[PDB]
Amino acid sequence: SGNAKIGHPAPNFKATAVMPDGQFKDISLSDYKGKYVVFFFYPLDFTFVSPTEIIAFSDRAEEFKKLNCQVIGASVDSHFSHLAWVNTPKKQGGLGPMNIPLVSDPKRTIAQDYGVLKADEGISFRGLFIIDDKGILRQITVNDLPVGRSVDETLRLVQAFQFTDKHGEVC
Amino acid sequence: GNAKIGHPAPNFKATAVMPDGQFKDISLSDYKGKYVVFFFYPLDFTFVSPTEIIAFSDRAEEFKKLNCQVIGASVDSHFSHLAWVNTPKKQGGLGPMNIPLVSDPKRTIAQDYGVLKADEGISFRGLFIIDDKGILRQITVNDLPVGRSVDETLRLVQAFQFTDKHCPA
Ligand SMILES: *C1=C2C(=CC(=O)C(O)=C2C)[C@]2(C)CC[C@@]3(C)[C@@H]4C[C@](C)(NC(=O)N[C@@H](CC)C(=O)O)CC[C@]4(C)CC[C@]3(C)C2=C1
Repeated sequence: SGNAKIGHPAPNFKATAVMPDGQFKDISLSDYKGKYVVFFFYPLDFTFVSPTEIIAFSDRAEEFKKLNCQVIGASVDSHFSHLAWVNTPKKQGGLGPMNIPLVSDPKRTIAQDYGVLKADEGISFRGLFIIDDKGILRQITVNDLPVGRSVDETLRLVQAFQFTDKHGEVC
Repeated sequence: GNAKIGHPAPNFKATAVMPDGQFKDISLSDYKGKYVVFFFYPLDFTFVSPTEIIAFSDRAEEFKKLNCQVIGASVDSHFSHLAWVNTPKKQGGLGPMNIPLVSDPKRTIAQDYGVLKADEGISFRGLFIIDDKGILRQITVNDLPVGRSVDETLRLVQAFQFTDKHCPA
């Protein structure tokens, strides 16, 4: 199930995020019209594989910015939980300061809209979605919980979609 | 469709063109006990798909080392698949294959895996990693213009196998 379909508008959302400046902020996917978006879910805060993924995307956010691409992470934890994790230094097992926003999905409706809810557990799988600058979903990636994602592979995909966007442009 | 992470991957029985060039009816369940990479491509005689098919075929031994069977699939007929296999690579053909290519002419396999492009009766570039028990572990779906990476697929297969395992010495 879910409503994430290739070639269709990616499901919009409006949710509280912890922004890179460390403050909250209600943001919507539609805020990022005109930019590509990498939108990725992770199961929950304060775990072992997820911080390595989050820090990798945050550390390399400049490479996405050079592609006019916004990276957004998300999980079902509360926005206070996200902020606590950001405020915990990397040296102590936290995220430390972030270059990307982290969305809170406490009612699980965004995870359900993207088809990545592990219903038996109330957490999301490791879903990653590439959305173009028109808001159209271009790529779906979902990993079972034990195996993380690759920033290199994500950049390869974003670059490839932008390259092919140039043949016979819809106008 | 019915492809859900953590659930049995949808079975199928379909005619494939096999590496030896002959047609055989195969099923996903034929490969229980091994990991499976099952990937869809839109149509034969296209220009992005042959790069992927040839790469998976060329590197099939790297999947064999991981006890992993690679299977490709498209809605085109198995006769079309073999015609492309038999076309010289010099003329844009696939050349001899190390992997089977499944034919999905009824579109039911693509629908079961949730990768049918409904307005155009062909599959998106869906790729599915299925473990040795038949459970779906990974979903990858690309829009038509953008191909997949064998390196990334190998990384994922190996990582699922490692985490499946973890002597307490
Ligand atoms: C190409 C197309 C457009 C829509 C469409 O359906 C189609 O098939 C093609 C090939 C758009 C996206 C529509 C908006 C355009 C034309 C935009 C707008 C404007 C004001 N021109 C028009 O709206 N033309 C309409 C109405 C007179 C028409 O009937 O042709 C100025 C041109 C401009 C800015 C640029 C192109 C496009 C974005 C466009 C192109």
